[PDB]
Amino acid sequence: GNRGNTYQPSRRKRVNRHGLEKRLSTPQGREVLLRRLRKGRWRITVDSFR
Amino acid sequence: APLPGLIYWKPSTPGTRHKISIDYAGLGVYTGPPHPELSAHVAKTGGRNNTGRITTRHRGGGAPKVVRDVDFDRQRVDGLPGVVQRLEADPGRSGWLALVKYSPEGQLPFYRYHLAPADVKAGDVLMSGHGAAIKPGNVLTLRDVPIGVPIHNIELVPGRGGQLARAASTSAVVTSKQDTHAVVRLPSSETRLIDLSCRATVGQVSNHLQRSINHGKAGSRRNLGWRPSVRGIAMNPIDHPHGGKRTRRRDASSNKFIITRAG
RNA sequence: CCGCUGGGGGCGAGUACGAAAGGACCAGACCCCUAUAAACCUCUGGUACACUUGUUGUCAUUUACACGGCAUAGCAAGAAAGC
RNA sequence: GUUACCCUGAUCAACGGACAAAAGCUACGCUAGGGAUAACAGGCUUAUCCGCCUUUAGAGUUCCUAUCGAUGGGCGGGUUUGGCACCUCGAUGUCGGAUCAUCGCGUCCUGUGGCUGAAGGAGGUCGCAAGGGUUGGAUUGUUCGUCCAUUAAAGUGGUACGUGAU
RNA sequence: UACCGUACUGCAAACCGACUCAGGUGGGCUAGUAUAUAUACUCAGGCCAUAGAAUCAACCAUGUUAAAGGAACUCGGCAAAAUGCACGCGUGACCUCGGAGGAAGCGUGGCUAAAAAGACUCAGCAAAUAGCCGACAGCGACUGUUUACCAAAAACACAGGAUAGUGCUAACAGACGUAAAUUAAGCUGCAAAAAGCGGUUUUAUUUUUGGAUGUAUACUAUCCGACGCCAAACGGCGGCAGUAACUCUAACUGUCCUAAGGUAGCGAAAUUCCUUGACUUGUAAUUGGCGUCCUGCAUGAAUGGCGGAACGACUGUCGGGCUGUCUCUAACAUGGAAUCUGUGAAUUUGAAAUCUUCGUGCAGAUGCGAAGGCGCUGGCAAGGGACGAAGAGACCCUAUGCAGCUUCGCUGG
Ligand SMILES: [Mg+2]
Ligand SMILES: [Mg+2]
Ligand SMILES: [Mg+2]
Ligand SMILES: [Mg+2]
Ligand SMILES: [Mg+2]
Ligand SMILES: [Mg+2]
Ligand SMILES: [Mg+2]
Ligand SMILES: [Mg+2]
Ligand SMILES: [Mg+2]
Ligand SMILES: [Mg+2]
Ligand SMILES: [Mg+2]
Ligand SMILES: [Mg+2]
Ligand SMILES: [Mg+2]
Ligand SMILES: [Mg+2]
Ligand SMILES: [Mg+2]
Ligand SMILES: [Mg+2]
Ligand SMILES: [Mg+2]
Ligand SMILES: [Mg+2]
Ligand SMILES: [Mg+2]
Ligand SMILES: [Mg+2]
Ligand SMILES: [Mg+2]
Ligand SMILES: [Mg+2]
Ligand SMILES: [Mg+2]
Ligand SMILES: [Mg+2]
Repeated sequence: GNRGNTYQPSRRKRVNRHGLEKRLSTPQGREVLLRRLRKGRWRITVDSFR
Repeated sequence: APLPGLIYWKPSTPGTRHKISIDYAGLGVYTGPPHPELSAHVAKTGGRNNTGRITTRHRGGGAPKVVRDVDFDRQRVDGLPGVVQRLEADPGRSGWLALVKYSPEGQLPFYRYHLAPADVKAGDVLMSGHGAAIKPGNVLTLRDVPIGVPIHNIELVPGRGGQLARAASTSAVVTSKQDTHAVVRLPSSETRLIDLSCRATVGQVSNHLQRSINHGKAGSRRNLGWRPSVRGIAMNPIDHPHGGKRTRRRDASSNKFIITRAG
């Protein structure tokens, strides 16, 4: 068994885990977003776009 | 001693070598899926509560769970002649049910599931009430049943339905008649005092062959939703400390109703 | 400066000896073997993949004549140089 | 109650007497160090070991010295078992054989000389000599050991009890 | 009859692995000989770009062949070799009657023949694909599961059995500061000029975690692990010194602390120090097996005792066949290595212009002393040394050291 390939990509799972709405659904996710804002990150979440 | 309604599997391979299964020719009318409005399709649980962690262990997997609406009170079918159409075998209970069709005068005929006593032949008519018969499958009040005749599906508080003696091939016996108490021997050799307004389905529950059945292999009991157990001494001390205590809640409100314990 | 010259059994001797059975020192040389070392392919064998013969399946083959590809050199047998 | 004086009270015995009280395991272990503390072995020693004697009382059908050594006394080696902990823990293959080696002689054979209780044979020692030879495998993880049967013989050691950057 | 997707790639040079990475990645469609999606050659279609060029190094990897032998090799036939297929015969013990079993072992095969037969070939399962077999034991009933990255097993599980708890708002396992929201019917009641607000019982809809829309033939926990034949709670089950017409066992009696001193049926056994246990066989030679015997350092009905069919990528042994494992290696094939051209790292490194022996020495010296040797520098090889390199943890000891686990260590609601 060769390791190293733990990242199996999937857009549904990526948006459903680290998206905006699961971050906003819980209070501590909202303080995660708030300290992302206080640090000054250009990308707030993995699914943000314009 | 060969019992009539068991399929004795020949020892063709290991696994079917020591396997005994119930014949569905003794119960000839089991054939057919569960009735489409008396049954639903609920998801299996796996032994996990609303939190999602395991509360009951060694459970999970198997056939899709189908639940059946069994009427354990027979309160709204009192005084109604119900002809038993067929007997059905549910995997969720040890004893098997009986489909009964009631035809009331002002309403269209409907079907209900009740537990099957020993004398149901898919042709009998069941009746429930103060004036009901003493033939098996009738629901009578505890005052109207005799002393020493076997009874099943007993209630504890009236209006709730039958909760006692309802497994396969089990029955209860009334031995005494105290005006509001009626001492009854529960199937564990325990005497309990049950109120006379409670009801008893007279007869004896079917599926006596349940004791003689033998799943010959791990898979046939695993396919019923029973995941394998692990012995306590097979672990490290963090998981279990390997490698005579009565646990009933004392000072309970039900001590007043029991004369002797489970013997 | 390196390597460095090994032995055993016969013949010598049915013997000098020795009542007698029982049998040598000499290896001095000849005959056999066996090592070790150094070569060589003359013999005997092994191998030999652009050699010769036979054959199976299949693809090509306006002849399912000959020839060609692949299947471990397809397989099997027999070979000369070289080793 | 506060303060002094006169006094008392622990096998506080871990006896200059831990903060109340008070046991283990780690072959699952983790960290920091130590060659300041051991094992695998190199260094020092030689009690135990092994060779050389000396005294040699005696045995040897007699007779100490063909041959053996009883008791004491020593000299040499560190290949036995030990003693020390001097060297490496910023971790270093030994307790095996498979291949391939080199050296010493305290020589098993081959080459040889003396004493022989020496019929030459066949032996026992003792003196010189290390050129090259010491093979089979069945059984044991055994370097220990037998016993199958052949040879002239089936040597004992230094080799970090030779040899895993083969 | 709008909006979004439509390029390209998709067993891969475009995804997941730091890479143009020998790894991992789902579904569907398909031609002939031919017969199965297996096997050999081929259709449609695709490919022969990512180092090239010759040649006889040694050596390494992977194979072919090998005279006479044949496990003699080795801890151990490990690894190779060998049987490998459809039609016929046949076909053991033991056994849960199913199996063992494809037991073992012996014939018959391509090609031509509108056909009673034949040809020649060394060879007709002709090339490729398709079990080595038998016997004695040990352990585990079986198929399965198990340490991703050194262990697939005798470990775990298993069907079954035994025990203990559980009478239902069950036990057991979890959330914890405590469960209630909206109508309806009935019985009502208060002062009162023709109506309002209440109290109580029942019912309806919700909301009320698994076990369970289950209920002592059911659920949970523990132990043994099928089936067959004769305190199933932790867990064991002693000594002293003598008594049977020749030596020697101690059967019944005599004693001491003591819960009790281990039955028919076991034993140098997974486990017995003496040890190469005496005994038979096994081999020419046996310390590792098999079957007896007794002298049980330190065995034994629930730590389950007594053996069995079938099963096992489990363990120890014997025969047949087979062959380079071996006696003892040789030739050949493919691909590295060696030569050339092109691309082009890393481990390591106080500075070096780094000889041998003996001695000395922080006790094994390239560097010190004495003596000697040596034109200089490389390629291709072998690795004895540089206490080669690779980890400031293999083992031991220490710390005001940590960590987890255990308990008749201490203290706590
Ligand atoms: Mg895989
Ligand atoms: Mg990653
Ligand atoms: Mg020639
Ligand atoms: Mg030729
Ligand atoms: Mg072609
Ligand atoms: Mg050559
Ligand atoms: Mg102290
Ligand atoms: Mg203290
Ligand atoms: Mg030492
Ligand atoms: Mg692939
Ligand atoms: Mg990688
Ligand atoms: Mg790839
Ligand atoms: Mg092809
Ligand atoms: Mg190319
Ligand atoms: Mg031959
Ligand atoms: Mg063939
Ligand atoms: Mg199978
Ligand atoms: Mg298995
Ligand atoms: Mg019970
Ligand atoms: Mg090449
Ligand atoms: Mg020196
Ligand atoms: Mg040179
Ligand atoms: Mg070189
Ligand atoms: Mg300390």
